[PDB]
Amino acid sequence: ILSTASVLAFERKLDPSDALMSAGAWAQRDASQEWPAVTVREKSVRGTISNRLKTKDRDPAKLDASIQSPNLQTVDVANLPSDADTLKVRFTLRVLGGAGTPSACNDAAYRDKLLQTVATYVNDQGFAELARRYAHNLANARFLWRNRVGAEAVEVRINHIRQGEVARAWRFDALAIGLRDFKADAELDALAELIASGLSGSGHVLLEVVAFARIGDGQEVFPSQELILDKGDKKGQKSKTLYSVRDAAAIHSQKIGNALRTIDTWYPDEDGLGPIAVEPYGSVTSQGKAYRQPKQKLDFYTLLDNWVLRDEAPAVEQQHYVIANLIRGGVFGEA
Amino acid sequence: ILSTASVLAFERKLDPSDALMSAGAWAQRDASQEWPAVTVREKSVRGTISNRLKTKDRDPAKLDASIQSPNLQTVDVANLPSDADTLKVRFTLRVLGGAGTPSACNDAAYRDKLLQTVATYVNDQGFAELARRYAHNLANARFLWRNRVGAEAVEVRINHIRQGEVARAWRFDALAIGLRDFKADAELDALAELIASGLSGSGHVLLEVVAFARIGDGQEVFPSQELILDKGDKKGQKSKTLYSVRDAAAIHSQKIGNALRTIDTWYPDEDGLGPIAVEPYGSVTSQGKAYRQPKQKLDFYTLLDNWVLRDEAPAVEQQHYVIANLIRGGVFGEA
Amino acid sequence: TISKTDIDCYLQTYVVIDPVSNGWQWGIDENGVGGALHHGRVEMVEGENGYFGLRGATHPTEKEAMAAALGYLWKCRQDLVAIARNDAIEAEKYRAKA
Amino acid sequence: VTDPEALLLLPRLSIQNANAISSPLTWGFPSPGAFTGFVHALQRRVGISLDIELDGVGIVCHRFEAQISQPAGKRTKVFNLTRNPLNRDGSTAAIVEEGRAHLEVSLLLGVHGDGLDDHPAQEIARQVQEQAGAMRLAGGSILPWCNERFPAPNAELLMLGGSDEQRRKNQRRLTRRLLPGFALVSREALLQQHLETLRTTLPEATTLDALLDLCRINFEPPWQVRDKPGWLVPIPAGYNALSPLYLPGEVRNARDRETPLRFVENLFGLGEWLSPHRVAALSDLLWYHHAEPDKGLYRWSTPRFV
Repeated sequence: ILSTASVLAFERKLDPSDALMSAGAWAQRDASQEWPAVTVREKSVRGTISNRLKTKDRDPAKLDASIQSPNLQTVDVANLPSDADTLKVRFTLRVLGGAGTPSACNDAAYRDKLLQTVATYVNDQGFAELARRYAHNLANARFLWRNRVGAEAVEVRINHIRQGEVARAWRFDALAIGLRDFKADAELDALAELIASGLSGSGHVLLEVVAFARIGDGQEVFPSQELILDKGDKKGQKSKTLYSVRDAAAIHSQKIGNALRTIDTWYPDEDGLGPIAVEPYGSVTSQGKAYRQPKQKLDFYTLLDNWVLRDEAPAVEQQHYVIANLIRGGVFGEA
Repeated sequence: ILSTASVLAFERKLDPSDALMSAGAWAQRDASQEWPAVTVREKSVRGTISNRLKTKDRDPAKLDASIQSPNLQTVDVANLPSDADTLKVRFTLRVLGGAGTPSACNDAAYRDKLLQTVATYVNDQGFAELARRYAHNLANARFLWRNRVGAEAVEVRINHIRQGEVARAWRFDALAIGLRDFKADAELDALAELIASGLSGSGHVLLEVVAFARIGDGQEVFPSQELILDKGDKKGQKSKTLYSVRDAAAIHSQKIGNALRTIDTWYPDEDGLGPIAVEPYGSVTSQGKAYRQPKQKLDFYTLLDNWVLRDEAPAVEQQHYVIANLIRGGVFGEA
Repeated sequence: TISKTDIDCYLQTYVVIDPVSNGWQWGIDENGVGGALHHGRVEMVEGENGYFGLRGATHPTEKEAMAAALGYLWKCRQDLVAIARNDAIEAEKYRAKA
Repeated sequence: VTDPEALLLLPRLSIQNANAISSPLTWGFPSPGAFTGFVHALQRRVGISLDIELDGVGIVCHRFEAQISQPAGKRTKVFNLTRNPLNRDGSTAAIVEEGRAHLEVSLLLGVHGDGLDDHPAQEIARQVQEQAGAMRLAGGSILPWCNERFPAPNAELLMLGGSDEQRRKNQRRLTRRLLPGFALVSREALLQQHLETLRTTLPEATTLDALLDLCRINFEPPWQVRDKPGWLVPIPAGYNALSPLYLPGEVRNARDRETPLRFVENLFGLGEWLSPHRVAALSDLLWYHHAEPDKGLYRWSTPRFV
């Protein structure tokens, strides 16, 4: 009858690291291996209230008394130095391969059918579209999240690392390569064939992705943000904590992985908003909206269940989405 | 009539220690005695929901409202340093000897028949296949569990430790020695004769096993995972802890021992699924299955109860499995 | 033949269901009086980052916080379960008598 | 009864095996009859020579440890006992369960008389403490403080103040000295008004049931426990007559044949353990006797509390 396996855990292909951000100057990007790290430091902020009032707090004497006792905070802040305008964000990406094989699966007949379905996909169309879009999200520095939104010039250098050194070095202009069109190129196709052979298992692919962003001297850079402890007084609050591995600001690894996954231009809603990150019930956190809702038949789960259990193979776009979720990994399964 | 002993406790032979993982750079593996440890640090994660819904939570307004409040965790994560591409997993292993003698056994006639049965095995065919497969699971770095799957180059160094120092030093290429074929070698057979002299009680064997793995600069290593307390909120949740002995990530000793016991290529299902760990009712919990189910006459208990009580010795593979369970240890016997 | 809910009858005095603004967070009263103000030795616990409150998840309803409390008491703390067992046995003998 | 002219403070006295069984219904801290009888024995032994009248005691209890144990699988407690000598035939004697408790109380004694003038204050304070060191307080020996950091001395506070600010000042000076404990008073008006409330709730109520209602922790449906004002313990507040008054040489096997004997029975009232700075006058909170022997009703309380 082939019901769904009760547990299905897929390991994560495309493992990035914590993206260490350091600083320096443009035209000395080629000597950027002794560049001093962007350090997370503290500063004390004070604001009046700016939030909406709920018609109980709109008394003018109460509003004046509320702005007379303001909230005093400390925030973790990371800036470039006042003699450095280029932010170097460096991580390493390891494309693993063996995407359809689960890390845990009860129903062995389901595992055989799922491996047969993914192998049917790879033989019909290998990881060529997916690797083209992953190579784009490396090529345009989408992993620079807010460090990219006002940068004068972004340049991404991607180095394929063999036995100990660079086997093949790419160098991209991340502002000519946009954040929304997965166009064709000559070097992006070479990087895409590399990531394609990595996802197929045909080779060890360890990339070193280094991105340089002309922001400006002293400007704020944006490492990934932690969550807070909140035990003491509201003056020493520590309202914002920033990530740092060892006295050096850093973006979390899964933030880089989410920006790499932003390949999904196939959702049923409009293409004017661009690609979203490949998630089951494909959801963007900022917009608060789950595209690929299960009411439409286009989430990861009804597509995977129609493809594997009852052989309703979707369109080539939706099965690109399904195999992108299998590359993404997860805990898919009931209780 | 020789009924089974109601208590039967075998002490564990092949005692490993906890596997201390430190980090550093390749091509100075030979100066890796002062390599800095891998430390288990915390990072914050936020994600939307990706698990399956149960047809009651498939309202689109409810799905959007649930992804507007995504779950906040902190997870223990262990990474290599950002200037180190090699993970050194180091433990020591003691091979004891006296495999058939139980540590607790009521029926002295059963204990006499069991010792005679095991001694008949060792006289007929010693610990020569078992030690060969244990030497393989040391030689291929199977104890590197998920630190091995994307590793560029793995090398295992096993040192026999006599009165104070290395009496005999091996060095293996753990990717040439596969994870599924127990082939033959000239150095693997010397390690097999050493583990055989340990398991037979003819000599004290203590091996210091070191395995290096080219992972990449700053990539994620995977120590063994603890279980958590679950006493508070769901934002500072601490949803994942990792094992560490003293500010230094580690794999549990029973995980290393479970990798070393993965010698069982004799289970009645298909051997193209590879070796499994030697357990009574031989079960991989990740695949949710029990090979050697008791209906087929091939679990540890019906084989032992036919070998000792009624003297129906099985084939040599199944008695290799039985003696591998006695080397494994366990609490056998009813109530 | 003393059932489980008759043991829960005397085990429920060992829990305390404190009201928070989100929901109901259960706890454990070591003196067995439901977290009384004077005679109540409530068990407070140390968590991850400065957590000093009741051991217990913030549940939406009291019916589920009390159920998680009883499940914790049945899984882990079997001395209070033996207290409630002997209380239930003495109650059954009392109704056999009076 | 009569107001104290001075207020003597015996400091923290360590009692090693005091009677934990206060009464047939209550255990714990010993009865206030023990302390009032101790202060009458202090009057009887040293007060008739200093020409003073030690009357009224305030009980503080800095430290309390009962020699109890909680048995396994039981919610309640039992008493740790002593092993008595054998019989004349060599068998173990029948065990009589007595509760022992290690106290650390400090007593405020009401002192009034003409001996306050004839003697210094520290002299009569030292004399009643050196007499109390050879005594016992609820059946337990008063540990006499050898070779610690310093011995706790006395202070006889003359309650006659020249000004009300000086009087409040040295009430504060004494309250700070007897602070880590909890003064034990008698709240019988609270017991009677709780009985009246319970009688408006349900008719035919006894104040034994109202006393129990102040003792329990009541669970209330919407669940919440019923809060209480204070600690509100049950104490034995004296005795009630069972027999008519027998003549001195008439009853058999009395203590002395010169005192009228009368079989009595406990009278359980309500107490309240409160801290000593909640009273704002330490010349209150002193436990006196009230006999009225023609009716029975031999009892102790602290009048002039509120």
